[PDB]
Amino acid sequence: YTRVVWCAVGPEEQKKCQQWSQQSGQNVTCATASTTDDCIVLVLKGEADALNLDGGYIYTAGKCGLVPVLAENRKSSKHSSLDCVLRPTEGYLAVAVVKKANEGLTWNSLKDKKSCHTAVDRTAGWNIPMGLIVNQTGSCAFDEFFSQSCAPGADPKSRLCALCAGDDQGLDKCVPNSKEKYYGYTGAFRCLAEDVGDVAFVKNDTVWENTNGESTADWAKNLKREDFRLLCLDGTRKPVTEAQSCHLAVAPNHAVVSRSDRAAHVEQVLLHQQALFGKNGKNCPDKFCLFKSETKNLLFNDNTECLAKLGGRPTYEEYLGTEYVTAIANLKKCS
Amino acid sequence: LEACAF
Ligand SMILES: *[C@@H]1O[C@H](CO)[C@@H](O[C@@H]2O[C@H](CO)[C@@H](O)[C@H](O)[C@H]2NC(C)=O)[C@H](O)[C@H]1NC(C)=O
Ligand SMILES: *[C@@H]1O[C@H](CO)[C@@H](O[C@@H]2O[C@H](CO)[C@@H](O)[C@H](O)[C@H]2NC(C)=O)[C@H](O)[C@H]1NC(C)=O
Ligand SMILES: *[C@@H]1O[C@H](CO)[C@@H](O)[C@H](O)[C@H]1NC(C)=O
Ligand SMILES: N=NC(=O)c1ccncc1
Ligand SMILES: [Fe+3]
Ligand SMILES: [Zn+2]
Ligand SMILES: [Zn+2]
Repeated sequence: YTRVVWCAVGPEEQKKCQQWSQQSGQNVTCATASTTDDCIVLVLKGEADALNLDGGYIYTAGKCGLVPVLAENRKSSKHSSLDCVLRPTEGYLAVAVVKKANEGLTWNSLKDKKSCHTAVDRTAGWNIPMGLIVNQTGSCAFDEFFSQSCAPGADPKSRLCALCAGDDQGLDKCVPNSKEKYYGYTGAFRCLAEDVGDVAFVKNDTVWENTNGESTADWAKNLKREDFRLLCLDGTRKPVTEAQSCHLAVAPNHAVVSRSDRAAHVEQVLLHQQALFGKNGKNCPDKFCLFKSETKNLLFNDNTECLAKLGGRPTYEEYLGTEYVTAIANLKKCS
Repeated sequence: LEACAF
């Protein structure tokens, strides 16, 4: 074995990565970059070995020869005697969320409203919704569909960044890392909870984990699920309890990627690392938990039960599924 | 749909 160098995106992932590094006895060390794309560049250069990516990034990195190693696997919906590591991943539900009190709003009245996206180029917050929107409007002007948005990663002086808030000091407005207040699943849902935006494009799981006391964070601790509605593609609205019949698409689970070169070694170390810091892991909660960071989803989504092995040694296209792959392809024609 | 975008 040698060490595995993980790539942390932003200072909060860096700090968490260093805690992990320390606990692993340098078996895992850290490289840090300002963006996911930058981390994908470090891995390509061979300065970093791997990182966990959202589907939209798995596509980007895949075009560059990086490969899926293990996928995030969460609380299995069905009953499974199968170990978490061996269980097939189910994929998460991408949804569009609005305030119940925002009464006139349906999927069909989204034009000129304010939007909250996890980040440009991501599955639930971006590829799915804009793909859908571009298709339905028959126009590639997705930068002008919404009057204003927070879409971390877009031009900071553009409308797509208008609603973004930057860090503590108001710096880094719209950067695609956790320093941006409205970045990622939780940040985009916060953007909605605080009424900065009219709709948030996140995943089903995010609504639940930040409402009804599930989150103690100050902005979320008082949020209640009844106050939110999901927007279905048929123009109707439903309670956040009906994501199964009111989502925009099913999305491929985030997955760890690495140089094909190091795929095997990276997989080795992570299986061992989660046996140590995963859910029910030997040293979690006692010394360190790889899948916790207080609803901030650093390095891995906090709801991750384990990293699962991938059946069929899949290519990035097979991992993502041909439907999602063409979906992304078409949307990129637009740029 | 081919070249690595970097
Ligand atoms: C959407 O998200 C929530 C939370 O991730 C799902 O509920 C978790 O589901 C597990 C297993 O199915 C339960 O054991 C947990 O108690 C639920 N979490 C919470 C915080 O309530 C919910 O099932 C999801 N909905 C769909 C359609 O998948
Ligand atoms: C937007 O529409 C495009 C093209 O109409 C969709 O891409 C097609 O997907 C179907 C269904 O998977 C494939 O059989 C076709 O071969 C694809 N056609 C083209 C032109 O590439 C895409 O599914 C749509 N975008 C989303 C995300 O729904
Ligand atoms: C470090 O890696 C070695 C070699 O695989 C392993 O025996 C040991 O358990 C690891 N230590 C920690 C704390 O990860
Ligand atoms: N990558 N595979 C997935 O996560 C998945 C995609 C679609 N349906 C179920 C699971
Ligand atoms: Fe995602
Ligand atoms: Zn569906
Ligand atoms: Zn295959």
